[PDB]
Amino acid sequence: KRIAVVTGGMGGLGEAVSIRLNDAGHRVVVTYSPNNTGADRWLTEMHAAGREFHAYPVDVADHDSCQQCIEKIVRDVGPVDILVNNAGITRDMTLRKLDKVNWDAVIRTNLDSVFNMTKPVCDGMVERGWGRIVNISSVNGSKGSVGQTNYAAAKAGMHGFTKSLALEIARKGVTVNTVSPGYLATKMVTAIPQDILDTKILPQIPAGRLGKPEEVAALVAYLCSEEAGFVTGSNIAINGGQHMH
Amino acid sequence: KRIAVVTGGMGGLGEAVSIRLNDAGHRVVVTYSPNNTGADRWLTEMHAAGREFHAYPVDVADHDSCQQCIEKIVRDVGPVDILVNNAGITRDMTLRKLDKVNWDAVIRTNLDSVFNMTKPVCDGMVERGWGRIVNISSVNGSKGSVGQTNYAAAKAGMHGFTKSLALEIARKGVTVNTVSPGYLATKMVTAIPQDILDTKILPQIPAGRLGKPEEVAALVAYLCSEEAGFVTGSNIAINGGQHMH
Amino acid sequence: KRIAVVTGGMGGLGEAVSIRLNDAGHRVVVTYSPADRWLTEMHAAGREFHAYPVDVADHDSCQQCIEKIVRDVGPVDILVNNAGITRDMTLRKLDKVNWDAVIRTNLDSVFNMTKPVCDGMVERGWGRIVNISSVNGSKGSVGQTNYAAAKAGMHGFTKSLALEIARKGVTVNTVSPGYLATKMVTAIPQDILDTKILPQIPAGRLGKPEEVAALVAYLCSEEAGFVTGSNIAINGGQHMH
Amino acid sequence: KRIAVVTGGMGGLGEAVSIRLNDAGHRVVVTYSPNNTGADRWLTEMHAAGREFHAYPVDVADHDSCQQCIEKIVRDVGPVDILVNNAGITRDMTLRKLDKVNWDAVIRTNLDSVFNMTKPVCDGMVERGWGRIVNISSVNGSKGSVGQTNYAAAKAGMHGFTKSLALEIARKGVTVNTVSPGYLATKMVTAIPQDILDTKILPQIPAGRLGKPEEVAALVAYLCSEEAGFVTGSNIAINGGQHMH
Ligand SMILES: NC(=O)c1ccc[n+]([C@@H]2O[C@H](COP(=O)([O-])OP(=O)(O)OC[C@H]3O[C@@H](n4cnc5c(N)ncnc54)[C@H](OP(=O)(O)O)[C@@H]3O)[C@@H](O)[C@H]2O)c1
Ligand SMILES: NC(=O)c1ccc[n+]([C@@H]2O[C@H](COP(=O)([O-])OP(=O)(O)OC[C@H]3O[C@@H](n4cnc5c(N)ncnc54)[C@H](OP(=O)(O)O)[C@@H]3O)[C@@H](O)[C@H]2O)c1
Repeated sequence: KRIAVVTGGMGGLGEAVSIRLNDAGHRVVVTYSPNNTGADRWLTEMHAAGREFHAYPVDVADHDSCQQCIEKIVRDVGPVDILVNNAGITRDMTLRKLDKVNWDAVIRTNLDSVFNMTKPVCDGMVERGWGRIVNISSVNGSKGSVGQTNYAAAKAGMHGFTKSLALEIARKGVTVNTVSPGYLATKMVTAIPQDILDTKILPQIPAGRLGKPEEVAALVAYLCSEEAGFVTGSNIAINGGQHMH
Repeated sequence: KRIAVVTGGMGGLGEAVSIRLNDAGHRVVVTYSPNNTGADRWLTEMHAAGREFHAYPVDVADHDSCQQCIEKIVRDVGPVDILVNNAGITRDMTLRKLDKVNWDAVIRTNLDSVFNMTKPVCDGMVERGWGRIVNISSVNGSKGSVGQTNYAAAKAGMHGFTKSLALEIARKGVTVNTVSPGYLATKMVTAIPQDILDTKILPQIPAGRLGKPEEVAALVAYLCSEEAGFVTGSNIAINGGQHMH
Repeated sequence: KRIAVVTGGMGGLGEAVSIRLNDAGHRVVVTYSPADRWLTEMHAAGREFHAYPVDVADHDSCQQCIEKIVRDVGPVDILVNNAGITRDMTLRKLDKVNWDAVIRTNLDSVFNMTKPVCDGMVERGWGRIVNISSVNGSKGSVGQTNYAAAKAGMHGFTKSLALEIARKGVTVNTVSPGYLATKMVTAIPQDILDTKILPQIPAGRLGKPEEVAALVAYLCSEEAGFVTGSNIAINGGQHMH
Repeated sequence: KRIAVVTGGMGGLGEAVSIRLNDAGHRVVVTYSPNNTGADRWLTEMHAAGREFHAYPVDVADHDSCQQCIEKIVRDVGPVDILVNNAGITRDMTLRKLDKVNWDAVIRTNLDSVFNMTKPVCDGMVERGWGRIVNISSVNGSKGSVGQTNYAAAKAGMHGFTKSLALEIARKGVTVNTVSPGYLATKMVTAIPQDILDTKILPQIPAGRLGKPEEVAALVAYLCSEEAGFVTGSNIAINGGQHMH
């Protein structure tokens, strides 16, 4: 089996990605953040639903934390074949209100994380002549959003990274792609009051519904498959038609 | 079982798509150009390999030809759930040398075809609340190419169609997407002398190899699957890194 | 002077482009669908144009028009492909006649008008071709499978041609406008503009045809020689990518 | 007269921008970095060629440095109407060899700078109902580049910032746009030896020549003009056809 690492693999989209990659026959390793005290309960729950994951702590905003995390995974589980950079946060405020701490938290967590997690896995992928790296961006990287100068900068920057790295390692059988989801039915979105969902969110989506986390997971599984080896440097929109270009 | 129509389904990329959709479980119908003299021989060969197709003649440049073809498919096989607009030609000439006849041949065959074949299938898909339309473009629609003012205009036009149609019918469970392949190992390209392939074509492709038509077919199958419902109005690049944006 | 041709140059956006290019120092020629009142009015205002009737969907009409222009004025340095129509209808109801009318008028015209001027530009080592597209080519629009196909196709043409002739000092670019304050848009009642159109535009107003004309004048200038194969959005933020 | 601030205003492209904005009738203030010991000499040189500039020190990677710089400019010169975020560096290394120091240097200098410089000028532009913000990206943000996971991430991130801010403040008469140059005839590009220029650089450029810094300056001046008020959230390519999409 291919070994896959999914950052934020216990969160909304992350769990759906982890579940799908497991179901596709990959051996899945998730990370959990310093704020996450529920790793044991999550592992037990996942096993109750028939699935075995490995879990390791990491701070994706810290270079050394990432290096050490990957070192342990290679030691305990094995060489990393697939990396899904899914960890990310929001700190939404208009530029007028936005302070440096909240600019920084988003750039460091959402963009530095791509450098920090991808650098320690690439050499092995290249050496073996096979790898898949998938970066989870956002429709808001593509179109921008009010309150998201920080988030859009980070998420658009992710795709700049995708393209440069794709060029460096495409010849070695490693693909690097960006996935840009629209609104998904994760906890923080399904919690939105119905009046706002009906008048402000759903009318932006031609499909007329939220995307399922499982649908984004399916796209990630496709990119991670043996038959997706000719797709590289791309940014795939999965947004119900919310944005087209 | 979903019923799929694949235009240009009997050779090159079309054949690969038709095989993949069949193996995905769909009932596949192919179109062939009216003066294609090998339809029965193709069906025999495919049936000898365990695949049961239907095949109908059509001129995709002719509006009435297309309407009537779909009517026969509906009568004989059943309602069309999936359409892959794959038929197309090249008539490469720099603008300096390009004539109106060859401008028209490419616009009519490559762009008018999308209107001609899609119009007769959409109402049924909308009525039933499910459909998939996949338009096959080219990397050259994205980046342009010398000698292809006609082909790039047609192929870029196809994606304009994709986006407008996607908006009209998204809310009714029908997706419309464009797939843009780079260099593929179809008969016309593998016929390239090996030294020309190595010195002139491969250096344009970071992957360092031609794409397999089966790889493109796999992407089309993903888009046609039940789990790709939140992808619409998109243009997915499958080009080994030849073009990024 | 450079000589400029503006198709559809006597009304709407075309008129604003024609005026701006004249005022930039170009000798301007306009085309119209089958002009003295407009020509005389422009003359009174200190602007000398030539006007020719042309069917931009018809290849021979375009070739013959360009012949007259080279005779009467001189070789064409600048071409703005602005002529275009809409025939809006959802795919369900759109007939072949109205698909064709839009592809032929909006897309074939680019081939028909550009082919007869490009060789001269290349021979001389300088030229400017500007294709007027639409935001709706970039984003799609309901009832515009035809219009978006034609307008997106225009930019495929831009990119291929740009590659053919960049080395010889000719640039080819697309301009994609949003909502403009032309006659048929300003005829919209203010209540409908305020509640239906303006909320789509972050700028909160219609674009002026003169603003689009200024961008076209920039592209046609001596200092825009390193811009080619591009699609420039001028839409008040209505679409970004 | 409008007051313009050009970061990196004494460097290759920045000087050209500064000269053109002055010639267009604006009052131009340049910044100079901590490592620049030539401000006095540059001001003298510029005045000997007929132009009066103001110059202030700043470290664009440092939020407080930029806030203080802007305070001084407003005190000494006047409120800022036009901001050109032109300062940027390269630290080119493949991801395999790229260390965190050089990742950070490029993200903080090239992307954090857009937040650090733009935040302190935006309120005033909004208050007066007129402003122009122009962010200098790169063709390599659009296409990616080998050795530039850092630079392309930063440069693509700049445009994410552009789009989100443009949405926040378009209604207030302020525009925000990205300009993405190709190869320019600045000191370090013209220094490249002739064999590499001829075989590696120029063949990537359909125009067959380097871009003049003055050409990019012309575009920036256009964007800063009173007539460009309906252009916002855009990314304008000025690259001699090197990349198209
Ligand atoms: N939901 C949507 O509609 C949507 C749309 C577009 C894009 N996205 C993207 O989807 C991704 C996942 O977010 P989500 O929607 O699933 O929200 P979420 O449940 O809040 O997940 C965010 C994940 O980020 C991880 N994380 C944050 N900071 C971290 C750090 N310093 N170190 C390690 N891990 C860290 C968290 O790990 P722990 O759980 O261990 O704390 C968490 O699993 C994000 O990149 C987001 O930008 C979501
Ligand atoms: N030349 C090209 O081909 C090309 C192509 C695409 C994009 N660009 C972009 O154009 C911009 C200008 O670069 P250039 O080509 O003109 O090269 P350059 O002469 O090296 O200019 C870079 C400028 O950045 C300033 N700078 C760097 N770090 C700084 C800091 N920490 N604080 C304040 N200022 C700082 C420098 O200021 P001092 O001079 O005061 O030290 C300098 O003027 C960059 O953003 C670059 O990415 C250039």
